[PDB]
Amino acid sequence: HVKSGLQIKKNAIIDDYKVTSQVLGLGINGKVLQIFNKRTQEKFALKMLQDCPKARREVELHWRASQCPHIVRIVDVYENLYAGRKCLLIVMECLDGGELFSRIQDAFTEREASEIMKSIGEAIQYLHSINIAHRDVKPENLLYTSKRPNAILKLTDFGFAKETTPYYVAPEVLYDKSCDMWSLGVIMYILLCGYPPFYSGMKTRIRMGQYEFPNPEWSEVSEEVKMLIRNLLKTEPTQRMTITEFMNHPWIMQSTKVPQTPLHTSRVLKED
Ligand SMILES: O=C1NCC2(CCNCC2)c2[nH]c(-c3ccnc(-c4ccc5c(c4)OCO5)n3)cc21
Repeated sequence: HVKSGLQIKKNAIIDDYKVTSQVLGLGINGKVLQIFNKRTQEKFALKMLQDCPKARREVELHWRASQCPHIVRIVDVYENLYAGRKCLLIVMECLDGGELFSRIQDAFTEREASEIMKSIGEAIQYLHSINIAHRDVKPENLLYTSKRPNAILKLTDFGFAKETTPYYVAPEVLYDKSCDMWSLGVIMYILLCGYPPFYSGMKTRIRMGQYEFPNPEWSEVSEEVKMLIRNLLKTEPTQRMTITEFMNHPWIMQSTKVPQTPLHTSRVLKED
């Protein structure tokens, strides 16, 4: 009930880790390069930011969200001089299980889709409960821990993350959060059929809310699931479902009762 604060080291990371050049990705702040712990031989990944009140916010918001099982753990944060300017080196747990849809791409059922959505939801539920929005919940930022079947799906990259701030008093007497709820709707839409609900012109279709549940990809999918997507992909954010309501929806709470109906998502993804 009282977790430690960010220790934030000052000594060189070259002392503790052997920094290689095997890049795991790029993105919103800087590339992620793999390192190795010199004591043991464990992997870990290194994200590299330059020190400036903004990247120093990311490390702070990530550290709070890190206590959640479905968010990448940051193992240590270093403050070093790279080249000749202040930098924040974030050391995170290794996630070599691939991206969410990279796994799916090689049966896959609605139940499996339901279970995945609960994991992503638990990360968002924790973020919102402590007043944090992710603002960039996309397929690329959702990575598995290992290749083993049973690995935990974790949310990553807090670069766009921002803080959102009697017994009878109302909540408004005390909307970046809704942004994430749209995202879950997109992720859930792609999880069920294998393609996104909007593509190309496209900018207009996203504003209008013009999408379909076409056959054959949605033929087997229930109206209960379609209506859940409708209430996540609303044009008006205040008309949109909240994370507490999402986690209390029967399709998410009882992932086990959801039938093992086969989806096209594996085959559809396979064709680029
Ligand atoms: O902050 C991050 N921003 C963006 C990405 C995810 C979207 N694609 C570009 C990199 C990212 N990925 C990671 C990350 C965190 C922990 N582990 C790994 C990782 C480790 C080994 C891997 C791997 C990913 O994929 C290949 O083998 N990546 C952090 C970030």
